[PDB]
Amino acid sequence: TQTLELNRMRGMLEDDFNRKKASIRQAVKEENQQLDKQKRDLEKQSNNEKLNYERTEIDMVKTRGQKRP
Amino acid sequence: MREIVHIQGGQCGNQIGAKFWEVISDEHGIDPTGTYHNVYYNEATGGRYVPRAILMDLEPGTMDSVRAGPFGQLFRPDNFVFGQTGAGNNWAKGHYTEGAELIDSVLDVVRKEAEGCDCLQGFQITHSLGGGTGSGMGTLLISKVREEYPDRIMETFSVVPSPKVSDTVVEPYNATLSVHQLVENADECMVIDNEALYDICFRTLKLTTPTYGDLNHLVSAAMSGVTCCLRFPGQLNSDLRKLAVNLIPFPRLHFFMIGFAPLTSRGSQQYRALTVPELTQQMFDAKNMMCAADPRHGRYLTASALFRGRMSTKEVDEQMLNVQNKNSSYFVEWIPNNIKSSICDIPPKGLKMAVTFVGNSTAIQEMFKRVAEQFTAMFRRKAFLHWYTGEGMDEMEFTEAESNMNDLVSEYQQYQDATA
Ligand SMILES: Nc1nc2c(ncn2[C@@H]2O[C@H](COP(=O)(O)OP(=O)(O)O)[C@@H](O)[C@H]2O)c(=O)[nH]1
Repeated sequence: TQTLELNRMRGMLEDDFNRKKASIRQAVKEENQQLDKQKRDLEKQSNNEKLNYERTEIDMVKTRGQKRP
Repeated sequence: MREIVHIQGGQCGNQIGAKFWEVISDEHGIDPTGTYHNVYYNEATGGRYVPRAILMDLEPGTMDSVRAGPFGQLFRPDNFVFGQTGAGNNWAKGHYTEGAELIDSVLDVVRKEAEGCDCLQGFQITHSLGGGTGSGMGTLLISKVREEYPDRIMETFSVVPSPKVSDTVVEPYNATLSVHQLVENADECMVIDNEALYDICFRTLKLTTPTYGDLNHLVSAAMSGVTCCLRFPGQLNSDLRKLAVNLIPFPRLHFFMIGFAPLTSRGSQQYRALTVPELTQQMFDAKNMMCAADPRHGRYLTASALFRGRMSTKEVDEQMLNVQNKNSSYFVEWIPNNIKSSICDIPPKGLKMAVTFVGNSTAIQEMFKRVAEQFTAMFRRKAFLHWYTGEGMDEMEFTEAESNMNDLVSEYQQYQDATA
């Protein structure tokens, strides 16, 4: 009975340790998923901003007609 | 990543180029300002797209031509090089004295564009072979670029002179002088002649007043379909080099024939449901190609067919097998399975099926034979020969060119007659 009381100790401790480590790994996976959104969004913002700026530049250039004094 | 520069030349080459660019813009969903609604176009500020093409000619008329037609603002003035004189049907005026002082500059605008790409699958040229400007300038340019980048392939979408319905009186000289040099530094001389184009546009579409716009549009459709299987994914993909490998057996039997499908008029449109065997029957008909040479009068060394749309590949391959096996006489024996297929996945604008057929066939030596006939008939009298002798050109180059032409046609004949 004592050796069973102790083997269940070992078993419970190990089947808790492993679940804890797997939880840590899942948390790291979530952290990387989160980090991905930064490079997903900053690039979108910079793309839209380049679009706006270069469109405004095209406009300002094209807005040169004739003077006719 | 397999890009293509699109060099032009001469008035006809420039017209065909403008038509091709507007058709490609139609397919790729671009509007005449260059906004969506890398193989051909190039990205540019403000989401704009500019074609990767250069436009050369000795007369500035074609400048106003390509500016006047729609989709003329897609191009860039850095690729608008233009002389002043215009060759006026003097081939030498496009190869030795006047054209030269332009081609140098053109080299820059070529290398101002070639290195812009990273894996340049090859060039492609659009010009005529009778006009001094197109023929001469394009020939010198082919020389230069084949000296420069021998690794890439140089398609020449050339329009050979109208054999019987001649519009100029100096066609044979320029055609022969051009072919003599084209046969060396080219890889795909797909010939077109307005005789076949009028034949098609008359007896296949019943059209009323065929202007040059319609012929250019037809050649544009064929030009697009040629490489569309590379422009898009497909169940069995090809490129500009698989074609070359499967089409030429020797370094100088590389002169092709072009065919498009399907083509019908309204009355005939309301009938004849679209199905791959019908497309085959319309594609392998003799009068349905861009060359005034009944292909039955020769054999097919080899021939590739690129389909565009959604179909059943088994039906494609079985139709190809049936058509090569039933008419075994017109095909050549010493090579087996001499037909080739490919299939894309995006057909043209609203056309649930499309076929583009390219065939290396010894039935086209007759065209060169008759052109050389006109040449030799006009040369033994030295007719209109001073116009060329005046430009440093001699009389040895002409007989050398004619002898090279006859050597080429003798090659076609000799290795048509061979057996196993
Ligand atoms: N399909 C088509 N053929 C043309 C066109 N223009 C000329 N051709 C033919 O091509 C020859 C004239 O070549 P051209 O370009 O005018 O001379 P170049 O200016 O020296 O290149 C003639 O045989 C014309 O009939 C065109 O716009 N479309």
